[PDB]
Amino acid sequence: NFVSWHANRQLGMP
Amino acid sequence: MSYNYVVTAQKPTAVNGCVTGHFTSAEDLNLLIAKNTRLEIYVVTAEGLRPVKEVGMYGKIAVMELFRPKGESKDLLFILTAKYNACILEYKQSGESIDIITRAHGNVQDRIGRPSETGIIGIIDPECRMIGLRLYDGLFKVIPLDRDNKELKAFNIRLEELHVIDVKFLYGCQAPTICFVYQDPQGRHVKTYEVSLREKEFNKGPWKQENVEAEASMVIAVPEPFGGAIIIGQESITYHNGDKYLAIAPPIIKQSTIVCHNRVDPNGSRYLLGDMEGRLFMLLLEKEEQMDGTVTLKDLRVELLGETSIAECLTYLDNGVVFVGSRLGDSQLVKLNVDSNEQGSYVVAMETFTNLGPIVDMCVVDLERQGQGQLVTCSGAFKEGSLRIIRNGIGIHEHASIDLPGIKGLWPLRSDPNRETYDTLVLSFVGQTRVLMLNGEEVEETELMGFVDDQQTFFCGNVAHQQLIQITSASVRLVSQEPKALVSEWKEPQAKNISVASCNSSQVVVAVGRALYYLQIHPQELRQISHTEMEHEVACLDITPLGDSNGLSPLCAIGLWTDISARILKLPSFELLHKEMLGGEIIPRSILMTTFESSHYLLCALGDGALFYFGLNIETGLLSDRKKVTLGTQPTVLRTFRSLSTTNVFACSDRPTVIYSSNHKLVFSNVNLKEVNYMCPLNSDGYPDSLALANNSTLTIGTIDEIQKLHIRTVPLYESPRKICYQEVSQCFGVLSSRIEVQDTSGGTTALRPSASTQALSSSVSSSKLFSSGEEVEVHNLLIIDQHTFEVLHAHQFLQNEYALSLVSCKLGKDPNTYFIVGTAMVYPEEAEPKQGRIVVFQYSDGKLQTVAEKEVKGAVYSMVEFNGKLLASINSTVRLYEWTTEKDVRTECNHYNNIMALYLKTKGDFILVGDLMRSVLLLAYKPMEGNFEEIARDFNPNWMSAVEILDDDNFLGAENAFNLFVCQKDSAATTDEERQHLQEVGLFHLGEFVNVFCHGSLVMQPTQGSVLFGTVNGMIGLVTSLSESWYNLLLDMQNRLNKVIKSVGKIEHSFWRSFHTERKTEPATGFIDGDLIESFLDISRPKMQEVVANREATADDLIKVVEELTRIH
Repeated sequence: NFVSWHANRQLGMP
Repeated sequence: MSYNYVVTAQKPTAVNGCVTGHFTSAEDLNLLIAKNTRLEIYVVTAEGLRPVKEVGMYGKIAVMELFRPKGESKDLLFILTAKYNACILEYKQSGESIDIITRAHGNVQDRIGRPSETGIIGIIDPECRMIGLRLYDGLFKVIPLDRDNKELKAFNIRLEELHVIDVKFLYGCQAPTICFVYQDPQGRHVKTYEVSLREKEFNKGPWKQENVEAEASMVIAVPEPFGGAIIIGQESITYHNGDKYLAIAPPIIKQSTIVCHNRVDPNGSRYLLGDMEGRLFMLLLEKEEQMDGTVTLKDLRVELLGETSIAECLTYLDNGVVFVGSRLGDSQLVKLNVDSNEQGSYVVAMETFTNLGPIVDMCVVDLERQGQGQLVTCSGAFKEGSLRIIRNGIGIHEHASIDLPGIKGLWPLRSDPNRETYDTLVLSFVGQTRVLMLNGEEVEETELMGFVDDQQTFFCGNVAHQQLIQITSASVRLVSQEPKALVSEWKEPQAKNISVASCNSSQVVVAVGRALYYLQIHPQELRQISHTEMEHEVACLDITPLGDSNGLSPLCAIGLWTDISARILKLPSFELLHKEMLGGEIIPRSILMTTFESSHYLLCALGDGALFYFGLNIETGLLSDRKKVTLGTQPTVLRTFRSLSTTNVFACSDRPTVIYSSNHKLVFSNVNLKEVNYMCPLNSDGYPDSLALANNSTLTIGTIDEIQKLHIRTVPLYESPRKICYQEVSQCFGVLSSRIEVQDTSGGTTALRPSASTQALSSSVSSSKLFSSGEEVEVHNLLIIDQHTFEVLHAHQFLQNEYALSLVSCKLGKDPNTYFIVGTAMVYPEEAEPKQGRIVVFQYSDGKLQTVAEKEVKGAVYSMVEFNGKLLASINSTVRLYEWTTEKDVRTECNHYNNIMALYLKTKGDFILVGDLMRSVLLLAYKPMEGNFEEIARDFNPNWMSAVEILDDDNFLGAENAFNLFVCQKDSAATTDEERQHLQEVGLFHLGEFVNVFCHGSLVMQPTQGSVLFGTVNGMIGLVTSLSESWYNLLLDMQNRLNKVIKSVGKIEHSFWRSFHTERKTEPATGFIDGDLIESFLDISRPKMQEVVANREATADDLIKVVEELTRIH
């Protein structure tokens, strides 16, 4: 989902 | 008109890599840690880690490998930068200084080729024959390793295999052989290729292709006694080697993916494995000896040792000690035990290292209601989640404050020859002296029968044989404690006044101008011993024994008056050993000799607020380090005080500084106070381990904070925090966080452990009925956190499947209340974009949290911002303004909207707004004629934005997918109806971090313009400010000169490094300056320093000073 792609991105990727 | 300045405020703290070997010497065990652009080098000792060298690279480190080439003394180091700078480095400890020499280097970028998925991999063959690089899909770059090739000319070889997952060289091969998992339809496979560097092909492999698990992702090359490879996957681990095949499917592995490994025993009989959940595993290989047929592999086995914290990086050290390099949590040293302890863990933590984690979001608060600047961050992820409070300087907590004007010196006093706790204070005034008693927390002012009160005291200590000395300017007195009487009195042969004091515990050294007299406190009498006269008037003196004697000082520190010089004398005689002329005509104010570590320090501070420092043997007297490091502008006064283990030095000035110890340097940090003039240590009956401090007109006493230049508080949350807002009138913080629950046997969700949202002092769930239409699930909450105790006052949980994305604290419309607004989103896995979310208004005012309003909304509320009395919300490609009715209702005019996806949003107090839409920065203003927003301007030129900020009305800072910063500005020129629609990149700069948050604020306040802090995935914290024509040019000047001077590790041009770089383009940097480069000017020798300077005015001093005014910026 875009949404968790975004939360992943601020963590880097994880 | 574009001038920007950028400094690091906190070096990156996340660990990206770590490796072990013998690089300091062949006879050492080192830990090498890669931060971002930083290599850290440790020695594994017995207590833990001994730092030796910390170095800057002009490049994100992406490969870090140790190896020793044929016939080589110690290990060598290979480093590959993300911008493709290669180099091989050597650790040369030649002198008492340490250097990193570039044995080779070159740029291995290829004009062709797409950066592979799974990224740069770099590897080195066991034979040290070559270096294999996998940079781009379909290509394998080989660098041959021989005594030449100091440029690392390399060659590519076509890689038939489109999509490689992982690669290592296999051990024990009669020619370099590659092993790799790759993907093609049909799943994944493992394959071999020999590397024929002779003719630059691949040949065949030493064993057939084999299928591997769909999620296979780690290749480990097992060493010679065994050979072959281990391939770690999901739910299965397997050994491969020729026709030999072994496999296990241990259920424990089946959850969390295994992310890293390390080899424990050089046999490769044992490996450590690390999870995403931070579970740590031992992987054991079972050897089956024949009786003549050598050793074979009988089986594999895994055992759960416990849990570290989430690891990027795992390194077996010595004797069951492990370093855990963490990216998402604090790093740590961890002891592995044979027997499982309490809780049933084989893992016990010895040490913990501060990581500001990924700074996910943050904000600046004047926390303890002082004009300062405290940063508070949402840091880390999952169980490593936390808040961090970053404080500048060192603070002291005020127990008592007795005001009393015009103090000119302070000495601590103890009415008992037995204890080490004092009960008397001594305040020398201009013409007088008044003594103080101490009942406990009380302070009364009677005197001692043996002490003068009509003269001024220059010293008041404790001596020998039940005695208490006063060195008044008229005469040195001696009082016995038990026998309360003047046991003798020394005066100057001609009744001349004593000028400078000096008194340890068993020794005295006064001065009457140029004249000096060394007396002694041998039982109950003041016995003169020596006399010399100085070439000039004496400014300052100090004597405190340094080790080999206790109370009896063998040496003398001295400051003179005309030749502005400091010297070392020998007290039995006074004979002049080494003297050092400083510059200027401003007198030495204080001089002091103290012991800290493996350097005996004697330093001296001048009268304009300048200082110079010197290491010295207590054996002889040689001039060591010397850099004019200024503090305040008031003549500084130096003292010694007891603290933690090591006891340190406090410099009094209008700029209160404390001198600690770094690696083996001395730390320079601000004390958070107005101005200190004099300060003494203590141990009182009513004020234990404390310090006394006097200003113009106040006496004070209290405790001292940490040690560092930045002090950091940690508030663990045990879950992911995503957003944070301060609420002044409620004295607290709102934090959005989320936690992971799992598919129950009951179906629902359980609890994988207690965290902030499950252990809050109080709670509430969403009762809203807005919707009616083996697996892992986020569960989101709103935390309410006390700004003082940082306890989790209340937690509100949102509905099943609702993710909170945005949060705000504001007043709305006419209402005086402050509501914390939360924008949500109904999130289901199958959907790409959500179609449902809400806007909830809550209230925390009394002692609890009230749900005020709910507003149904047709998508995900990605961001929101209080505009001008309304709520501007960005819902899923739409932007809508909301009104707060007087009946406490939120409402919009549904034909008044926007076609923007504002992932990031900011507002200028005006009717303005910086967004991001289809990968671009946009500028919009409110036009009430249309009840709308107008698109004033846009940055064409595409950019995968990560954060965004308004600097002023015409200039907009952005950060982006490729670790670049940029400033967009609106054109101030003609055809204002086309060229006006285009904003322009006036500034560019490769930053090397991934920015998540800018916010206006500073950590400094009690000369340049502006202050914007920023937070990083690596946990960096930066600062950005505006300059002006002169500085920017001057500093730009200073940059280019500074490049030519400074030696940079792997011979990488600062110019190349800082240049803005994306997949599409490479521009040099514009409108930016790294304070980082401009600050390394001070860390140069006066020699190279006078190089940089050749040609306003231009000088080595005029300019040294410039850079310091800049250091005070953070």
